[PDB]
Amino acid sequence: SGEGSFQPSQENP
Amino acid sequence: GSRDSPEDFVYQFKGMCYFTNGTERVRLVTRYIYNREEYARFDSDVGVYRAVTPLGPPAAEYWNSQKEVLERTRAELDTVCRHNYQLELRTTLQRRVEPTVTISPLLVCSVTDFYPAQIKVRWFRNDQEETTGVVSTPLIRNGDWTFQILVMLEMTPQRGDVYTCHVEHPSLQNPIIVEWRA
Amino acid sequence: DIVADHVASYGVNLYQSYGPSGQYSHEFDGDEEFYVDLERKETVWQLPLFRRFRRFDPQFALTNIAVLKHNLNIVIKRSNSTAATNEVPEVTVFSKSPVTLGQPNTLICLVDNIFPPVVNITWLSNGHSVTEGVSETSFLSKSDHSFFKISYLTFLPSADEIYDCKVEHWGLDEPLLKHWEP
Repeated sequence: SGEGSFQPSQENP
Repeated sequence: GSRDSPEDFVYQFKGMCYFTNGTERVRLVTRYIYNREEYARFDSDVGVYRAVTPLGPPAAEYWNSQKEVLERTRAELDTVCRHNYQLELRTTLQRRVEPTVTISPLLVCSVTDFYPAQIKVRWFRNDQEETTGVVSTPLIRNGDWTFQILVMLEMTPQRGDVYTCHVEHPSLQNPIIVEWRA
Repeated sequence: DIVADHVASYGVNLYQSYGPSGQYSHEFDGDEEFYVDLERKETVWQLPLFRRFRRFDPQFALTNIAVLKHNLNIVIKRSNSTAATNEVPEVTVFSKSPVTLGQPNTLICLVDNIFPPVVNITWLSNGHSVTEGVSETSFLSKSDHSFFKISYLTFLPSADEIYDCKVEHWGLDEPLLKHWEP
């Protein structure tokens, strides 16, 4: 089973 | 020198999980860092993104306004923290490496290559625990998933005295006892 | 700061303008489970056990880094180009196990308080360079957002050899040479 990973939010230019 | 070194702009994103009492308590904190400044974060206990420094208002505001992103982040307590804990439970949390205990000539008891971190190392003189002249190093992290700790004993050898180093560790059901006589 | 039985980083993400360069790794209770080689696009587990029972999609790491890059350029502007400040690193050298001449051992070089995360850690034997038997961890995170890194030199204790861990970092007035003898 694949390891989980936090996903970073994207800054707004 | 340091003042004329190359210019560098650094960004860091830390997705962290905090586990207590098995699976009873779980908490996550994602950290957005500029250079060494954490400017924005999400704490599952808070439930929303918060600005940590003046650099974060634009970010925390924008991210809390994205419904999907916000729900995805809250859901990481499950898709990431809880999900991965089960994986730790069948590998890391079962890793057990028994410490190698050695005594060498004031008197040093070397407790090497063990895992997990929890340990208790004590000095005894004629089966009586030493309460002074005992100095331990901090828990030493080797980086290869093993720890090390050295505990010295300041003593004035008098004849017949038997010194022993007692080590307790989760990998051992029975304490490790090593003797040393002058 | 936060107390818990276990702490994990299921996303120590790093990206910096110098290079440019990045890093992606997972840590559990202070040790590195794996890092993703961003060039070879592969996951590299740090323990045989992990390499044998767990897996991680390298793509999640690659995708995350592209996001850190996007975020960095935007924060660089929001901060009016405030560049990273070099920290002074600290070096420590010690053996993995007790030293008995002739018996295989490993010298460990701990380089702490590293920032920015760019550094050269090399080994010297009797004053000359040595690359055989040398290895090192990735950059390990710290709560104050600086890093630490550990280099290793497998060796055979002998009365004919003295070593030095040489550390080069922009924050130092000169290269650091931490000595160690059998």
